[PDB]
Amino acid sequence: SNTLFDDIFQVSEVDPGRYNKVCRIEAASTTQDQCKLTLDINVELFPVAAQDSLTVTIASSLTRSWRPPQAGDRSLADDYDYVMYGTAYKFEEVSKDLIAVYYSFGGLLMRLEGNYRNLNNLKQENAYLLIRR
Amino acid sequence: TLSHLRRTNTPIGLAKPRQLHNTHWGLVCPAETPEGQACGLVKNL
Amino acid sequence: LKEKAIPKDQRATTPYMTKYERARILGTRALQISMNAPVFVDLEGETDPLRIAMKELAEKKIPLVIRRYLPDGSFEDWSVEELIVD
Amino acid sequence: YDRKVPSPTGEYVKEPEWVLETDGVNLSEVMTVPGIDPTRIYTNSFIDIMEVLGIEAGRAALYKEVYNVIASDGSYVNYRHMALLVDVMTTQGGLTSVTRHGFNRSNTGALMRCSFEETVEILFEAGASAELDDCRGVSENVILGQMAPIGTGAFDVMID
Amino acid sequence: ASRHGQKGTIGITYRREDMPFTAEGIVPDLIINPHAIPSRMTVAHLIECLLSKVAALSGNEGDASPFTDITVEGISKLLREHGYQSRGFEVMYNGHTGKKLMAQIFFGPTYYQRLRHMVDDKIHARARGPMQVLTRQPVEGRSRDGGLRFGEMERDCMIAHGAASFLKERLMEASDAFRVHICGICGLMTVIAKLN
Amino acid sequence: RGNLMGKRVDFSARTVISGDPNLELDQVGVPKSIAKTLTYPEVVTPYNIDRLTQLVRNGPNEHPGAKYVIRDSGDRIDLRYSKRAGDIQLQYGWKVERHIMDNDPVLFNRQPSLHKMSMMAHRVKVIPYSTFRLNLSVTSPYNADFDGDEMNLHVPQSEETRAELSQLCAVPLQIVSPQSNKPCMGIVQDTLCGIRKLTLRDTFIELDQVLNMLYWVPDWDGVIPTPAIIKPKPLWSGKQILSVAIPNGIHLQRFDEGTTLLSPKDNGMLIIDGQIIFGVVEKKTVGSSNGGLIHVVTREKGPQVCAKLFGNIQKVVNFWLLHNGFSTGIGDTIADGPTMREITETIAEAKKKVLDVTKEAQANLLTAKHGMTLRESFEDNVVRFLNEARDKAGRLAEVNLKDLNNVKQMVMAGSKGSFINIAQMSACVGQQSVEGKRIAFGFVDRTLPHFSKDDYSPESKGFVENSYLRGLTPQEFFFHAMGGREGLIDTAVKTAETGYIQRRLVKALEDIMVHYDNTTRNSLGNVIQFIYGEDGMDAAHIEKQSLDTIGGSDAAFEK
Amino acid sequence: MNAPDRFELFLLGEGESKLKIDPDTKAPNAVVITFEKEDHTLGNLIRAELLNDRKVLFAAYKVEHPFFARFKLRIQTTEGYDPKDALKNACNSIINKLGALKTNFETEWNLQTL
Amino acid sequence: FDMGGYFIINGSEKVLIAQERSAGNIVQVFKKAAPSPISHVAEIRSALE
Amino acid sequence: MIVPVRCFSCGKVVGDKWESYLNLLQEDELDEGTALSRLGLKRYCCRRMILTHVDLIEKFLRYNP
Amino acid sequence: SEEGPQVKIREASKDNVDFILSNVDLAMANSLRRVMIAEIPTLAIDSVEVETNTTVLADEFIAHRLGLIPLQSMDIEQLEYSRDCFCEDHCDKCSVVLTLQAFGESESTTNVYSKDLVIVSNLMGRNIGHPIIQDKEGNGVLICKLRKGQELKLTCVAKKGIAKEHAKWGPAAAIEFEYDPWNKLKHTDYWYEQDSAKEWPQSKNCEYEDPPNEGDPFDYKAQADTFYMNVESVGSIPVDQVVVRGIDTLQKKVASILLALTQM
Amino acid sequence: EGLVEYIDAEEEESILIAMQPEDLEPAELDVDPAKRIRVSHHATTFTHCEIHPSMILGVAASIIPFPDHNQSPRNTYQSAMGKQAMGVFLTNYNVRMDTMANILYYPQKPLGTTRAMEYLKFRELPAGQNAIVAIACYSGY
Amino acid sequence: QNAQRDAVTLFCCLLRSRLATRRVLQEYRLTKQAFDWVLSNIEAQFLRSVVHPGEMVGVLAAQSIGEPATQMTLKKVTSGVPRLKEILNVAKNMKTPSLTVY
RNA sequence: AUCGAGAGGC
Ligand SMILES: [Mg+2]
Ligand SMILES: [Zn+2]
Ligand SMILES: [Zn+2]
Ligand SMILES: [Zn+2]
Repeated sequence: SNTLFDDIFQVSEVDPGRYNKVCRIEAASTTQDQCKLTLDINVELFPVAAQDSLTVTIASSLTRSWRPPQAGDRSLADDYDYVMYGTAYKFEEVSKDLIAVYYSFGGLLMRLEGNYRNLNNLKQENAYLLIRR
Repeated sequence: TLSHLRRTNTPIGLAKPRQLHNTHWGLVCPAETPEGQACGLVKNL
Repeated sequence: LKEKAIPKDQRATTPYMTKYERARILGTRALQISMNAPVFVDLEGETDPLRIAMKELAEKKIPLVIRRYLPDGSFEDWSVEELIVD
Repeated sequence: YDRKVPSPTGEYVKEPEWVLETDGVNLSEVMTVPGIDPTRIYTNSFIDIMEVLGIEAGRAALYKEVYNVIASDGSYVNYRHMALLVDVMTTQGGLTSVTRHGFNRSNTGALMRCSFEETVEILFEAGASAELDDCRGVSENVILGQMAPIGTGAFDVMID
Repeated sequence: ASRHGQKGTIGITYRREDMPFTAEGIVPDLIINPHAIPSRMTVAHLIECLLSKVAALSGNEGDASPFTDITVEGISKLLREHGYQSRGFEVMYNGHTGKKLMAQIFFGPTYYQRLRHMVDDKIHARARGPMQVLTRQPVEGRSRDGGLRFGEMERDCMIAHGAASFLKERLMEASDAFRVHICGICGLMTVIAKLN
Repeated sequence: RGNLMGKRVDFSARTVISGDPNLELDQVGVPKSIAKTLTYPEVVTPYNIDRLTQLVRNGPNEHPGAKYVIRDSGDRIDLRYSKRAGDIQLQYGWKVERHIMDNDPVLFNRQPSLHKMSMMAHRVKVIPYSTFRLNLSVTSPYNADFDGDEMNLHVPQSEETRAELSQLCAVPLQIVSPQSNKPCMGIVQDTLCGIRKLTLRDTFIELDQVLNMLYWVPDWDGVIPTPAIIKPKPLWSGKQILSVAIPNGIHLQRFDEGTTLLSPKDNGMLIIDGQIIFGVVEKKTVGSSNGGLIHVVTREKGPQVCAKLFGNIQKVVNFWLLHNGFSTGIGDTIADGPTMREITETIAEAKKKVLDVTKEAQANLLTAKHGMTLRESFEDNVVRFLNEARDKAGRLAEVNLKDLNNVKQMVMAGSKGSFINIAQMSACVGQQSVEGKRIAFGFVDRTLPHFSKDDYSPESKGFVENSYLRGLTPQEFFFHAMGGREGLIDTAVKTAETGYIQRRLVKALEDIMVHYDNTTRNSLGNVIQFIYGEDGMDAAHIEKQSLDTIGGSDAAFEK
Repeated sequence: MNAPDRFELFLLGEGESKLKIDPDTKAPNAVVITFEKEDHTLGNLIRAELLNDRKVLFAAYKVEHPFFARFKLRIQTTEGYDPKDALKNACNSIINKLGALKTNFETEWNLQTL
Repeated sequence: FDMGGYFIINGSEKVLIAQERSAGNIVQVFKKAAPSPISHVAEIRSALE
Repeated sequence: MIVPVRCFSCGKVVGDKWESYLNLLQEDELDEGTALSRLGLKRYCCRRMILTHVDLIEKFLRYNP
Repeated sequence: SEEGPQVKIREASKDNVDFILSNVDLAMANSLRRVMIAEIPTLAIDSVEVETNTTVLADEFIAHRLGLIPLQSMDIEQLEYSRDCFCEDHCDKCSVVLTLQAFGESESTTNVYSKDLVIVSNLMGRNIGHPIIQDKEGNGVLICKLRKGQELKLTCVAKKGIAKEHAKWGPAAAIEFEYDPWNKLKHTDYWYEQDSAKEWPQSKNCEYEDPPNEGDPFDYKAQADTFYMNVESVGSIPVDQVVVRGIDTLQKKVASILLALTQM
Repeated sequence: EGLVEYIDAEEEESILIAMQPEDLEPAELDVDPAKRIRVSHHATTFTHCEIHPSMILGVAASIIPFPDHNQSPRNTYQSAMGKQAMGVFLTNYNVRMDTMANILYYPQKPLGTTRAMEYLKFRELPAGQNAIVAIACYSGY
Repeated sequence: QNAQRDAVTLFCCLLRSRLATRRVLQEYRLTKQAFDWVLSNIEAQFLRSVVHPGEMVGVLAAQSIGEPATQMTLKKVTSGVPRLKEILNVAKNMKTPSLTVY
């Protein structure tokens, strides 16, 4: 029920596409020049500028009918700025010992490549995305 | 009432008569005519 | 002609109940039941003759036999019991 | 025509070829001409194909022409329907049209005939030839107000 | 119908509170579907809304005569001079909720015509009404409490479905069923039959 | 053909139609008048006598009532005029002619009856007003329209007849038609335009609207789906909320042009177990299309679930639409000054090409290409030039159409509209034609008395460079009308010719039935086909799938 | 000819209870109230007020047919919270805000001249 | 605003509809069909005024 | 055939404004836009009731019976 | 003043009232205007008994025109719905009877206004049933026109009702209703050709709220709680009473729900 | 006075008609882009001029506003339907005893008028009303 | 039995191309139980997909052809309704006799 | 009853 991935990416290219409140962001890992990702981001809620540095995280938890946060009684599992929920729909074997995971947050897509997360990411409905400032 | 008083019949019976003809300019309304059967045979001045 | 019957072992017609013979069967039963005729199932609070016949079918309590006619005049009798529904 | 053909590798590739289109038809003579492929020549005058290549080639020419007329408007209809039509036109000796001259002079009972065209003349011909209607046709049973041998009445039901 | 072949019937009657409303409080007498516009290319209707809007505001007439030098640009210039959006759009709020409509709406006066085809003049329903004399079939027409024709075009459809019993029912019990007596030697209804 | 092959019938009804978004597919809105007028014979039984007594007491003047009682003797008892209409003692084995009530099966028809799908059984829903009401997605088989159309209704009178209506002729059974081996009903003009806007990646819904959308789905599980966005504000996506209408256990897989599994343009469709992953929903996905959602649900889940899915998706999308709004207006016919400048530049360059080819012909410098005269070559070149010009201006306009343009929106969703419509309304309506050629010389060597003789100009023979937006000139108006009259005639004639043709086909193949031995025979039993469709399948439940052996290199085949 | 008398929009008839209450299925602590002879004037206000009580989990309404003046309001509340009480609190708070509005408006109007 | 131009027969107002016909006493030439034994024709409808 | 009581759309009583309007055009020689503006008919839903009205009753009165 | 919704009146007149609502959620303002239109009760003619009619109009034409006439409805709360009163058909506590009788005496055209309506029934001392007359000349609405020799003699019975039953029973004059002129909420998507700013005109209400900064990000958690309204009345009820009675009618409508809840 | 002539179909074969009197003006650039594209006449041997081209239409089509903006079959359909619209067919309707008569309560003259209407007496005997029309998707009824 | 082998000949080709031994295990990853379930589903859907005797397929075909022709609408060959009437009514004197030579 | 005409949808 704990974290399944953690890394820091620096933004390379933001592209609004034909959209008005969503941009397709393309970034790569920092201090690790082999693993990159692509994501769809609501810029209206949490803006995203070029060459920013965003702390990315994936969790398996923290089925049941969602209920609004009643009060501060609910202890958040996040001091981040941006959180989404998605579902894994493809695990692409890029090459020998190089894998890619495909996520969709109700339409907003995510593509992540590299092979230092093999033991954690899974073909599981549960997937929480988290971005920090 | 006005339209009925300027109406022509053509009892010959076949699309060559039914078509709007060049000579109809200024003499017959181009668009006003019944639809379906007997279209283009019945015209208005 | 004379007794154009068919042995039950040598039958090649489709063992499945065609939608047409099913609708005819259900109609005839719902008709029988529209009139005060006996029902051969525990109607669990069902009143519509059609629902009664439809549930009489799943429990195969409908004692009727189809007579599938062949073009030469021959025919095959098929009890509702052995017929399949899918 | 930019026709497709198997490459020696096996993959299909487009191999354009020059084709001749006439403005007239005498199939018998043109078929026996050198320089052509007497196995690929084609005519839209399918009745000539019935005369030359037999009725069975006329079946395929008929289906191809109807396919063209339907798919011209971007429409599509499943094979079986057009096929049924073509076979009914063909299942006789040669070509039977969908008109009073064709199928309606068959032996298809008598009441079925009088329900399309030439009603009273067909009735009279039946009065003369002492015709006997089988009463198995659709329109025969409809005219008589009986349950016709249709999907629901294509059989009998009895007791177990 | 409008003046551009945009014929149409009423599907619903909405009271004014249930009607979408503009900030001026104005409300449509009529609501038509956009999907009737582009396939017919009846642009004159669109121009008519614009011109009639400008006229009602200005207290002048709409020179909708053909073969004129009236352009949509001049009309829009007048309309903007009168404080409305140039192309005829208007912010409209939902009637039930009161939350704004994301889409701004095309909205304006348009000449409409009430046609001679009204429902209660065309509604018809018959269950075992009067029969004809010669055929002993139902009579023709709603003014005589007649029956709808079950034509052969529909007999064909019933055949395609496979419903033999419904077909016979429509064709015998519902129209002109009858029972006759025939001789088993001469197959003709020349049999004299006393039932009493 | 008028008293035997067809006949006027009792228990018939007929009136105007109009659409109801809040009716299930197989339902039909029956006016209370017709329900009071049409009767069904119900024989009394211990299961119904309690309900039939109440019906008889309620009398024929108000619904649910009844009109006549039939005794075992066989005498009719008229409830309108009878002293004993109050103290009735129904006896077992009697018949009550009750009113048409809710959920009765009725045969529903629209002329012309070209299809088996034109006469479909419906569930009665008695409604107040005077119009017949039906779900929009049942229009396509009937080719109905709510512009004054009329529809007929027929009431079964026997139990097996009700059975045949409900189990063979029902609406959900005819969703997949044998003709064209594909569904004949789909999502239409309002739901179709709306569902796209709903399913845009840019479309985000807040809590309040989301819960109403959830409730609006009738067979709903009562489990709030987790929102797609959580941290800054709990947000849902149109895809997410719509997926509640999609039954679990469904997979739909379709790739458009340039469709990576990342799908940057959000095209294609990937729906995994009752939830959609990526893809903007439009006509290809949810239309009456081969291999669409309706095909999948009808084959996998069944007819009834597909029918309920119709209602659910309609209710959700219509609710969203009603609060989001959509209007067309005139603003969607204006291209900017630059675009119109390029368009008139295109028209002038085509005019110059025509002028040049004309003078070339005037100097007897044509290359007499084989098989055709010089005049034919000339006319074909000018017609080609002018059509290329029309399509170039149209594409010039369509490029400039913004993504908010409502005409472009209806085009994109596939609800209504085409490229040519945009081109004519905004760029150029094009060249008119009569009997194939351009506008002919009705007068002596001229088209109109405002032209010098022997003028083969673009506009002299019917080229309308003005757009419907810009406005046509008198001559252009006259030529346009001249052309459109030919179309009115073509319709008014092909209608009759096709009615005759259809009737002939029907009367020629009427007796062809797949017998029990899979032979396709006739009244005489003469074999037409030995296996129906040459494979013995029903035309329904037949889908387009690829054969992977054909095609591809022998190398890839081996690998 | 077939139109219903318009007073049927607000006049209950023949034992039409104003409110019917049904326990929801496949949902614990959930209940659906059929309001009779009401429209979007009432249901929207009740739902938007229920959406303010933090102990309310599910709050929505629907008008299944504009022909009829009636609607359904479904409420799901926290454990130990009868939804009828959440409805009561919502209604009473609405009435309190409305009275406050009336008093403030009367104040400003009597302050106003002309 | 009544415009006239109608009759009143047995109470019902009647209108005579203009009947169209090609004028007589004018000469016109018509080609003939491809399988026709004759090539061309010149016809005139001789009508006494 | 006579001045409607109130505007169909909004409901503002306009039937009490016919004769006044006709004087505002005749006595004061105003124009239709300003005559409608003077009578407090500011929304066009109201204006189109007075501007597009054809008072046919003046023809019906001429019939003596 | 009092905790909750705040009202600030911008302009007040006998005929309309332009004001501002603060600290109110939307659905309340919406339901308020809905009740202001439909569910507030007044008095207007709901039966017409005609005796002689020689006019160029049909009887139903005139009956319709009459029903639409504004009548004073201040003390309408002291009048009861005739459906609730115990009289045979109508009484003096449930109905007000007007009479109308005019004759074409003059050779000139004779007009028939609303001022010619005569209150016959017993008023029992309440401000009820007097036709509303805002005309500068003093006449009413032009009900009909009479030639010399035509007469019209009828009797109108006016009862209580709400605009749901028929639109004649409304103070229903248009109600202006705007919120968030700058669209800071992002509640509508603006259609444009070149610039949404220059092509869309600014509302008068753009003054009473301060503009947003192009550099400021989208305020996502903000909701709309500040509304601009303008309520206009035909005159059957003064404006202040239109909005107050709408408020009270809505509150009363909620009350019945509590009463049914206790009855359960 | 010999300023106007009666021209039938046969005679007009031998003349050259101008569409507008502006065609007779001498010519010797910067134009409104929104106006329709009018070709230069390219002819000079005129003998006539149309009184006004809109006079090619009938009594029904002369009601259609901006019929030069509509696909022609729509202009035909409206001509066929304007003969089914209700309104005051005659001011003496209260005297005539016709088998059927439908009369609009409150007819209104259109806000957009053809110049031809003045001679068709449409603004005096209208047949419809200036309804406030909104084009919108709203509950899909 | 030969008629049966002939009537299914095309389907079985797709079947084998789809259930190829290397395909079932490298492209698909079917377990044993999943494979037998695939078999059961195919046989069931097939046996359901057979035409039901009593089907009046003649009328169905005639409609299936006539109705799409009613929408048949408007480079040298006769097409549409004229060509269709040339086809059904066997037209000896066709308008556009052509001959395509390869 | 017969017949004529006009109109409605595709
Ligand atoms: Mg229609
Ligand atoms: Zn005998
Ligand atoms: Zn108004
Ligand atoms: Zn009383």
